[PDB]
Amino acid sequence: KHTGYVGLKNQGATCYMNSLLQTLFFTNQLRKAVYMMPTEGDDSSKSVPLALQRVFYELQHSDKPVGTKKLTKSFGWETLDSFMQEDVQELCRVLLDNVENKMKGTCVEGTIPKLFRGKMVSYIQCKEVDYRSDRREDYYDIQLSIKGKKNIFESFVDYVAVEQLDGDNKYDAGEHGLQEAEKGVKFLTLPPVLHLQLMRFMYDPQTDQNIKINDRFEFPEQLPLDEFLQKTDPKDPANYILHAVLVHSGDNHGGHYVVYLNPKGDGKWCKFDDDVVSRCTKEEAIEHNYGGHDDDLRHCTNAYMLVYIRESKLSEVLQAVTDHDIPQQLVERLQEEKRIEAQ
Amino acid sequence: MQIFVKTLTGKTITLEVEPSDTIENVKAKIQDKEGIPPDQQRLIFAGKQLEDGRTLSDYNIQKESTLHLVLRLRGG
Repeated sequence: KHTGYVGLKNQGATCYMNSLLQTLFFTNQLRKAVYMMPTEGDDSSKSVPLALQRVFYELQHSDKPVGTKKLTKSFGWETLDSFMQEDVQELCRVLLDNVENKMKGTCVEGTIPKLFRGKMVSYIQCKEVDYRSDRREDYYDIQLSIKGKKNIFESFVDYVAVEQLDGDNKYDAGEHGLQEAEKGVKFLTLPPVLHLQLMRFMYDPQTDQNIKINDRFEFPEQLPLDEFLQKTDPKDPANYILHAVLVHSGDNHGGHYVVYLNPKGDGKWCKFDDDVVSRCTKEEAIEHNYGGHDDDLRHCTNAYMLVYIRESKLSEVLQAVTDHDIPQQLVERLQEEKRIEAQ
Repeated sequence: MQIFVKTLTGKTITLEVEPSDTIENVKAKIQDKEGIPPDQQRLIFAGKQLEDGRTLSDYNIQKESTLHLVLRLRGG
């Protein structure tokens, strides 16, 4: 259309999956690596890599909304499964782990950690004895507290704030037994593609209720994170550019997902709502997804996952992808499938 | 061994576990302490969502490792 991109068909309740697929498809560097996976020996409908290759190929070439039934088939799903509502970040964690494993031992091994993996450090200092310890761990996304925070910045401040370990949560200080302690986290590295999960939910133990948090929470088009690093790089500042806003409407138990993206990283935004792709404004993608109160005329619509890209990496991650990047063995297998289907 | 879990409020709690504990066992201990039914829990560690039927040692989780507890926002 006036948009230049195609939507994905809903199978019944697959909006979460469609929203994720667009998000990953427009992670161009990831798309090209998926295209290179050695799937030639794979079974057409059992191979998750081949199904992703197919979805991406058709998103890149088709002029009508693209179907996903072969992808969900490759997941082992049947009709009922495509009617189950799901969490998009759960699917992200499961799908990327699966693709990363399938890339091991191949020419694109390590692509997914290269794009998404950072490292953080957790440090512990005992208060009554001289005993300290730290632990450095990888992450592929960040869980950000929302409740009582106005914006992403206050969430990161809280994320790195020092915390007391006392009471029923005393720290196991080895030969000193359980000890009152302080614990803090800092970031060592932030990845080229930064996935942020907004913790828009709480559990009430008094009524056994999962509850969604729709409070207002602001996130910026441009996100400087250098102050949350253990050490900054003057030649590579941790400045991040907003790429995607994965939006949930409804509650814990059901609702609807769309994704807003500016695929080129240039501030030209589109809304991807299953099969409908439509131009939109910056403010529709961003400020309108801050959450807050609804009117009396749907409801409870706000950002759940955010994707930022490191400014310094934007031209490598959003690098253009052409037909010279797709092995001809792959396009041939896809034509063959199309011709066998029309049988 | 004592691990950490970042709860839904972003607070850190401690958990006493063994490398041979299954993920189901760990969710039961989180229920004990935090009150969240296991079927609602999802645990994130080093980019993986921990799978029922696996053990902590399957993920190389050790003393002072931090798991991240999240819920679901289901959508269609």
